[PDB]
Amino acid sequence: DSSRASLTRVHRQAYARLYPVLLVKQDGSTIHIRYREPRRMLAMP
Amino acid sequence: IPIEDFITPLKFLDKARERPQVELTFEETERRALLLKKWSLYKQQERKMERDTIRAMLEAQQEALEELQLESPKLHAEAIKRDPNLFPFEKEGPHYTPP
Amino acid sequence: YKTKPTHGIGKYKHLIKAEEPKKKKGKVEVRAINLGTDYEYGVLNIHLTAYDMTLAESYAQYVHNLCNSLSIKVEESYAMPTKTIEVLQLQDQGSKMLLDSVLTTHERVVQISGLSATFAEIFLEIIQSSLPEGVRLSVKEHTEED
Amino acid sequence: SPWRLLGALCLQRPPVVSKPLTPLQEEMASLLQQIEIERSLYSDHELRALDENQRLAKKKADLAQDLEDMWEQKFLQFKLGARITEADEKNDRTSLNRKLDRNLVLLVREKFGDQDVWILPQAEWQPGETLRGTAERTLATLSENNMEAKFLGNAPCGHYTFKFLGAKVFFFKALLLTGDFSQAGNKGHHVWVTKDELGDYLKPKYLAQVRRFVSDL
RNA sequence: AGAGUGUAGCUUAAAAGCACCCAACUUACACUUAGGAGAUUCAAUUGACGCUCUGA
Repeated sequence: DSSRASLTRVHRQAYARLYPVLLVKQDGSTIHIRYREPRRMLAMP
Repeated sequence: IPIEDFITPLKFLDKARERPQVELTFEETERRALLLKKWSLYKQQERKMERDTIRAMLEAQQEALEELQLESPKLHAEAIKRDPNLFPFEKEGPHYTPP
Repeated sequence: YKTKPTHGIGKYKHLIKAEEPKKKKGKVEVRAINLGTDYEYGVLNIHLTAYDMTLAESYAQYVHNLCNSLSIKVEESYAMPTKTIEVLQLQDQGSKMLLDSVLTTHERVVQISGLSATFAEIFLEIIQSSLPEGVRLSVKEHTEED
Repeated sequence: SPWRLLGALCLQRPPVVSKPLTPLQEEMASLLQQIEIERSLYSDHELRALDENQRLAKKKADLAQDLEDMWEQKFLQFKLGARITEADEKNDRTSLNRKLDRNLVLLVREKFGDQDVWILPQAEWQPGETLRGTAERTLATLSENNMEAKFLGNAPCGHYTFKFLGAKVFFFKALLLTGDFSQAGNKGHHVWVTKDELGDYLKPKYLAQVRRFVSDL
């Protein structure tokens, strides 16, 4: 039941690209985040 | 004082000449229409499923409550009310990859 | 007419309760009606903070449609301004050079009036069962200022 | 009017990983991403590529590629957590790391004298105490470990009636935070069971009415 | 084993009226627009395939 709020869309009229970037927390888990600049790994200390 | 954030920045009006055109075809439009119809049907099915599950849970809770009332005319006064425990309740979302 | 049997037929303000009060600055919240055999909590405050904005907006829309279809009154749903955070990045062979990154963080707030024990527990279990990936729930109190 | 005092304790475990994705949802995500691309305009990467290549061509007729190459290299070097956890065991059914996609309910097997079925861990309450207190006490004694069973409310779930002297069963659920189960090699038949396995294990009607209020997902 | 029953979630409706979801506007709710899936369980007022209750 976690896919009802997955297929989303930016309802704003003027916006830039939001590439599905991944981020790992302080344990070891990725998450698809819609953010600019097509990065691949975000090492957040 | 709430600060508004949905206001678009000033860098959203000087540049607007990159991808103004959109080219498609009739096949793409009919495929998108079929996909949207299938997704609407799937969402309706999921909504009906959630509705019947909620109805089943509600009727089960009502049956349990009425049985507890007819079997104990004292435990209902302490079972209906809620003790102060879920005030700082929190539930973090699921994960993709295990640690 | 007052004496005719058709008296009081054009009355309409008795069927409404909206007296057009100043609801923009009024801080009068309903207390938790406690009695024992009939529990009713006041107004809560659901928080959906995450790193993505469209996911939070979609979850807020979903929960608002749900609480609208479940026949429960809704107070007001607003949004707080985002807080920018920098992500420092230290160089590999050099433990003295630090970089910086940019990421977003949004949060939504929804409130529901009537929450009886069974109804509120069913609502919260449905919310936690259909909790999407990314966002997180952290219900607080109605005395959260901005 | 004698009434035998019993109860029940059903465990609720939140899922860790999400359910698998269907092809129609994949096509929907693809078309939504295409619509997002067609609606988006003036991005940082788009400019940093286009105007940079234009400047390169201009100063050659008289960055971005290496950056995305380093990004791809860092993505290929970093290996994410292997989601394959429900297929590499296929034997340790009583483990916490068994199923992480759905909800799991715990039950303990106990063989009595007149009854020989697989009943959910009951909870005997006393008139001198409350009901939720006795329920959580029985849950703590039958678990012999350090767990945080956060109850979702004081209201019950489902009740039954069996006689031979009357009796009654009170179902109670509680959300589990972390899993610090001490000594997983106990002789108690406590197995983490989900939904289909739960419907397949039970047999009588007293347990068939439990799968109607649990989160079926 | 007995009883109550019988048009999708509803009908002192006989294949309709209420309901649901998706796409556009909205911080959000909501109106509106543009669309979709829905039923008389069987053989001629009768008997039996589905649900509930009373039991063991």
